[PDB]
Amino acid sequence: QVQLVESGGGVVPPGRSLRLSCATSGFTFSNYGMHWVRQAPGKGLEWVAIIWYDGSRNFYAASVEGRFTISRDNSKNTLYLQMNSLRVEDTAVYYCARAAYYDTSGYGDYWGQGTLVTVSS
Amino acid sequence: QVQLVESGGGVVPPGRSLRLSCATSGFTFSNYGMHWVRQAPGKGLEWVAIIWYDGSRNFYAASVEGRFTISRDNSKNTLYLQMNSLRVEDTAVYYCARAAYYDTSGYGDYWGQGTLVTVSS
Amino acid sequence: QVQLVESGGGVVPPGRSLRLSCATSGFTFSNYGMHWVRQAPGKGLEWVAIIWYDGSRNFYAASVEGRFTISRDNSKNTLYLQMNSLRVEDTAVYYCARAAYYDTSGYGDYWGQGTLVTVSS
Amino acid sequence: QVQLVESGGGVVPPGRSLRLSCATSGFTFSNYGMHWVRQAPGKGLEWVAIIWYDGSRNFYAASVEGRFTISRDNSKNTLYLQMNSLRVEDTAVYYCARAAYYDTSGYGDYWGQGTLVTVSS
Amino acid sequence: QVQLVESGGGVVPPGRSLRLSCATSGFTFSNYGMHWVRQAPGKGLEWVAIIWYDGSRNFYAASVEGRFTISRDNSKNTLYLQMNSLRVEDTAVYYCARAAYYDTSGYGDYWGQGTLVTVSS
Amino acid sequence: QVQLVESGGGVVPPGRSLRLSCATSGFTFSNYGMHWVRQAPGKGLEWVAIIWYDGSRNFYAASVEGRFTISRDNSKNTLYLQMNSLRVEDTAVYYCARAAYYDTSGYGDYWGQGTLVTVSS
Amino acid sequence: SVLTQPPSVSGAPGQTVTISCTGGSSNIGAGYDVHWYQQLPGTAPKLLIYGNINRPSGVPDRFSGSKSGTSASLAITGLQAEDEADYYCQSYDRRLSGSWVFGGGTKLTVLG
Amino acid sequence: SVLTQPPSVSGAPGQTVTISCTGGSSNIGAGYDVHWYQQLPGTAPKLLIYGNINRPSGVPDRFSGSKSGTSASLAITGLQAEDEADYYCQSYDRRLSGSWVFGGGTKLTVLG
Amino acid sequence: SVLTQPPSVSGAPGQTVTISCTGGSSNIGAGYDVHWYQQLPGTAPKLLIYGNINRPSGVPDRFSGSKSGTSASLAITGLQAEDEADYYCQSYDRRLSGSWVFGGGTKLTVLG
Amino acid sequence: SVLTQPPSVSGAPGQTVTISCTGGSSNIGAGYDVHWYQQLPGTAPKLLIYGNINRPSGVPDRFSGSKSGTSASLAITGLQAEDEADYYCQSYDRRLSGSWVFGGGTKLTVLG
Amino acid sequence: SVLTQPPSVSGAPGQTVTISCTGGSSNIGAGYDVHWYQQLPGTAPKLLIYGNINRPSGVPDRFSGSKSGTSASLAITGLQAEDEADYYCQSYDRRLSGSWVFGGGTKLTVLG
Amino acid sequence: SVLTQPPSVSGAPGQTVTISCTGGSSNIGAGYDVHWYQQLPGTAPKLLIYGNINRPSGVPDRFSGSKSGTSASLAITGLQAEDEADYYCQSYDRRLSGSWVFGGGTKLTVLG
Amino acid sequence: SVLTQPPSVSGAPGQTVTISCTGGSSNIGAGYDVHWYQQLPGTAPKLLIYGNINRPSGVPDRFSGSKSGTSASLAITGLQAEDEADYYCQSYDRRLSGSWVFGGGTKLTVLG
Amino acid sequence: DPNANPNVDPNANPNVDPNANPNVDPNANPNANPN
Repeated sequence: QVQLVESGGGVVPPGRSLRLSCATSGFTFSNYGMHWVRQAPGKGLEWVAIIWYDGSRNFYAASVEGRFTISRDNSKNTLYLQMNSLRVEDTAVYYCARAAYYDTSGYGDYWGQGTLVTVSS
Repeated sequence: QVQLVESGGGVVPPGRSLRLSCATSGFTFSNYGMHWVRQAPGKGLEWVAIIWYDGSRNFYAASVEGRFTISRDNSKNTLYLQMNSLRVEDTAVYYCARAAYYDTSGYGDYWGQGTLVTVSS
Repeated sequence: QVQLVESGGGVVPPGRSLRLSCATSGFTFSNYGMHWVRQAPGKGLEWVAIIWYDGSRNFYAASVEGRFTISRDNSKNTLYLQMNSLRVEDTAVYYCARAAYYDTSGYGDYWGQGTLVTVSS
Repeated sequence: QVQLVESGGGVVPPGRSLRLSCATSGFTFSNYGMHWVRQAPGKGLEWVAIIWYDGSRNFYAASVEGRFTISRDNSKNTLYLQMNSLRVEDTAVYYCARAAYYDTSGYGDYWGQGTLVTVSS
Repeated sequence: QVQLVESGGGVVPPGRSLRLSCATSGFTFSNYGMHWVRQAPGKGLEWVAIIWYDGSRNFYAASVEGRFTISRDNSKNTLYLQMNSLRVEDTAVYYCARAAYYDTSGYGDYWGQGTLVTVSS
Repeated sequence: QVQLVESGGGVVPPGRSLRLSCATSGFTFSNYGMHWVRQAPGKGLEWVAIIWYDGSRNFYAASVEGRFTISRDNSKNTLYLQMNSLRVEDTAVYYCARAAYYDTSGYGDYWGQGTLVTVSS
Repeated sequence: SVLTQPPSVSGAPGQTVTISCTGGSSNIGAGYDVHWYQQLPGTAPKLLIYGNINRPSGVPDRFSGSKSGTSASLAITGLQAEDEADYYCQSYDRRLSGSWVFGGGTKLTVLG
Repeated sequence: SVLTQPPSVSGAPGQTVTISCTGGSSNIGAGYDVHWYQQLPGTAPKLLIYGNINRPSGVPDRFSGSKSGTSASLAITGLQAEDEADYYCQSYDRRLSGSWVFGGGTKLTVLG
Repeated sequence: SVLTQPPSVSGAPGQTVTISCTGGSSNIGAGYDVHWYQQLPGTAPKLLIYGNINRPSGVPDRFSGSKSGTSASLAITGLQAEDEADYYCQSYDRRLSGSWVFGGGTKLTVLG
Repeated sequence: SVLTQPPSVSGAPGQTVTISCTGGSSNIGAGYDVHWYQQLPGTAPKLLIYGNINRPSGVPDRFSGSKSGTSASLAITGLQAEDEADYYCQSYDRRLSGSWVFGGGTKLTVLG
Repeated sequence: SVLTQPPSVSGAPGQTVTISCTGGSSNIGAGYDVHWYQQLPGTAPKLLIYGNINRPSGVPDRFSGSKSGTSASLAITGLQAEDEADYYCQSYDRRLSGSWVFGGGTKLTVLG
Repeated sequence: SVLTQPPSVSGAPGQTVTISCTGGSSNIGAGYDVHWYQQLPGTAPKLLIYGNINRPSGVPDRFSGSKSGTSASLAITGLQAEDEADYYCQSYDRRLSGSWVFGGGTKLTVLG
Repeated sequence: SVLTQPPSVSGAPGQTVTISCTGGSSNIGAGYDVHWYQQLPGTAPKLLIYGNINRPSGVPDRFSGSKSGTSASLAITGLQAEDEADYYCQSYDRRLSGSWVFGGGTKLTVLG
Repeated sequence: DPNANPNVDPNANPNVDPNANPNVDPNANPNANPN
């Protein structure tokens, strides 16, 4: 059974860093790419970042590029997201999802539980 | 934030070479193509060259083809322009721009500060 | 400056093969398609063959189809014309030209120097 | 010289399938569409099918549509005609012809030798 | 042989939508346009809509324009009809027909089995 | 139902430009041509312009030719009327109408709400 | 205004009145059709008659019209309270470069 | 139903009957083609005559058709028991926005 | 939110409702697939439909979807009380630098 | 055989002969091109004339063709003993869904 | 400069001015997008409008753009003292081997 | 040589001569471009005019070109001694499978 | 089973039979190879055809295969008594995460 | 002509045209695409 468990949330003052992680079990971690998706309270879903199966390629949304950093460690089956210079607009619930590709577009085929990151002063 | 800083200008006699550079920060350099654009004093803008994100394809303007060379170093986030056999009409301010593509044509969302190249005797 | 220089001409008895080449400099060879044009002595011009910039498409004249072969090698900036089973009517001066396209018809902006191939016994 | 050689004929009982082929040489196969034309013994010529150069468009006669299928493989210069549910009036000699177009109508410039397909019990 | 099979009928209360499909077999679907023709019980025939072979062009009757939608899927050989905001006057038997054109007017060479749509309260 | 809504009017000083629009819904916009008409306060109607469905043919009244420009965008179902160098005589309520042709002359089956344009100083 | 119409017509409720439309040899008498529009005081014109005899679904059976020679007319029977409006006759003039030409417009008055 | 047909015609077996389809100057009087469809009581319509004279393979030689001026006619000779069906004449009308227009429809009853 | 959705859709139990997701010529009109997700009130999103017609093992036969032109639709037939959730459409937009683009999200309320 | 040809013609050596190919207003009368083929008794057809006047390299000057109205004709001068063959005319018919339509074929015999 | 722009446009603060960028059948009339740039007297160009209608985050609502046929226009409503700059239009020309083609450039002077 | 040119033309220095290149409805009458070339007696051909009106950098103002219908013309004003050369026109023919088709070639002789 | 095979195919000894394998645009229509296996009732599968045309050493010349478009076929000529076996077609599906995808399996029975 | 029918015209052949050129176009741009 595919299990994605997240951690590393909490309350952070604006302007400093926070690191999230998504521990994985139930599948071959090194064969799949991963996504990060966030949802602001009361809003819809927003795509954040993707990383390739070998970590060779990274893509980011226009609103977080240069501040966020996605990385993986295939020897520990863990996915990371380093968030620097956090702003109030970044307060949301972050989900790690497992990448899948069908014909001409990709989807998320198993999702994690989600973690809440709060930025306030 | 996207930051493009250029250097390598100066004064050079006609007939010999010069090399420019455009150091980048705040975005994934290996994901984007880049442009060079120049502006003669008191004149309009003129497109010069483009390079693909992987460096496979290069395109040059008709007036600079065979003399100018564009290249990039993805491990240093630097864009180069090797200018050979310089002439008097090559006196202009050179900019590096980040490539973007909308529907059927391209544009440049982020520009550099510009560096002045003067060819004189 | 654009320079097209050919070679490989000479005198050949009818019924056998001969190879031509057109070495290039002063422009990006892999961004352009190339033509071959010949001129029988004291006569007009005649279109022979064309090759795409990547070499995917080749078109030949009716009189030379099935016998001539056009190919390019993007690593040495050279263009080839393999002539097989030459006839007496194949004696002419062969030019290599660079392809250009304006609105609905193409033309050749830069021509070579010309090489002479004589078929006689 | 254009060579069109057909093969795959013989005698077959009605109600079952047979596959014809037309091997080509002497011209660039992938630049031309092809035709199939059949002639019943003692009768006139009848058009059967045409396939585009890339295989994107296929057209069949009303008397054979749904039963015949034309196909090509550009990597071996071979043209195929898969005949299914063969009937008695399908007995004829089949030719493969090279497509041509003049102003507003098409013709065939080069033809094959032809093979006999006999359907009887 | 040409077979047109229809499915998706039933009883539906007025004010809402129902979808119809006409699966095709025995010919090249992408080569022909199609029609929809309906017949209310005890009445004559009424033309509903036409769709081009590539789907670029769509037409509807005055009494159904703005409520019905015609579409096709060339990779599954199936024709669709999306009827929104069904009324009592829409109760009829719906036919899918293959388009044909003779000189100046069109006709339908082959017709489907038909399906019954009942709209009542 | 045919829904034609207009906007973009107001009060404008003479000698400059103003732009109007007519949004459409409830019918296929690309299959029909459209009209612009204007009615001065206390006067009758006066035809202004007609545009073909594909936009190839544009016709204007003699009093507005050279100053009025009509355009449509079939991907947005919106019709445009560009008015330049407006005069005091151009103050009228502008309507958009859908073109229809019966035998030898045209008429408008459905009309828009209309908007008022004021040109005064 | 190549098409000429009376400036104002009136009649008692329930009677029959006619709105004429006079043209020339280039617009009505040249073989072209005549269409009629009814404009309420507070809305855009609404189609009344097309093809010189045909009416849409919305138009009631009371309205009718006909054409002959260079003259066309609209006939109204059984005048009602809501029939008060401006009626325009439309055709195409051969001598201009416009698809439509409109008349002066006739105001119908119901003496209720 | 811009194309006018008689609602019902009949005849004895083996005799000759004619079916008329009257149109207007915009559909049949404009030179557009006329086609005929046959609908058995329990099945979908089938093509009978296209191009005003031409018949498909399955159609026997009993049926024939022709047109002249504004009217088109379908001729049946040698009436049989199985000819009982509904016959529709189909054309195109210039004045509408429809690819096809159908007639009212005629029912053939054989007095057997 | 390049893909726009109705903000809310409601229906009575046992009937059929439709959720639409219409885009432009760069995401859905360009030939890219549309996928659907379901988010129950207190948990993470779950995949509902992928490839515009396919559903995972856990998703019942009640849900179905299809796309045509520049619009994609999700059809839910026979509502239950446990169908109250937010539904999001996901595709790829050619004009951005992201792998996924989501819709606004439609909340379905079943009128129990 | 939508194109009509006489079944057989004959002529003495050294004389000129004419082979006709009559079509209709849909294939030849519509302005489409006419091409001619020659088939010797034991071989495949060979192109004789294309574009209604043009001939390939191998074809001698004796063969010539033209067209006018709905008819196209092939003229042979200096008839020889090697001209015994079947001659087919080919065009395109607007009313069908095929690229080529052929004639019936004319057998030419030279009276040796 | 395959695209033509007026050399200068001026206006007092508070009203609207238009900068035109006419093209041809190869760049703007061929369906390629038109983008706009602004260059303050002592700085590098800054993107103003892309996709002929869209603007980035930093650009206010005063600037808007549109194109029709082979021409494009830039509308600046409510002139301020800070709008004095050069405005360039950019497209792609099919007849050249360059990614971008720029216009002549229009200098905007605010009549303070 | 599909395109027809006069084999030779002549003129005295200082005056104007014209070189015509007559084509057909498939090459020049089909709307394809006409390009001109110059070949000095001992060198390779050099591009002179492209796009029927445009000239490269090295070509002086004396050479100009135009086209109309199925014909094209090369006008040389102010004859000089160095104009002794062959002039070829080039276009595309729809009926062939070649990228370019050339004209016969005209020898321009100055009467020094 | 993303590849569709007929559940059973039969034929008399000495005749020719064909087993088909129809896929989609992701497995066979995408350009991937199709291989065939033969399983006797009591033994493990044996490779029959690989590369769509090639066969191992032990396989006789009777078996042959080909592919075109979205479908592939296995042709057996000269049926014998021992050819009663299950035949499977294998390819690669782009839409899954597996090396191989198999067909349903066709059981061949010769009428002995 | 101001009085032509300003609408798309039905009653036109909705099927593919088989009378088209089935060969490749040699009059196409042979150079790399910078756009």
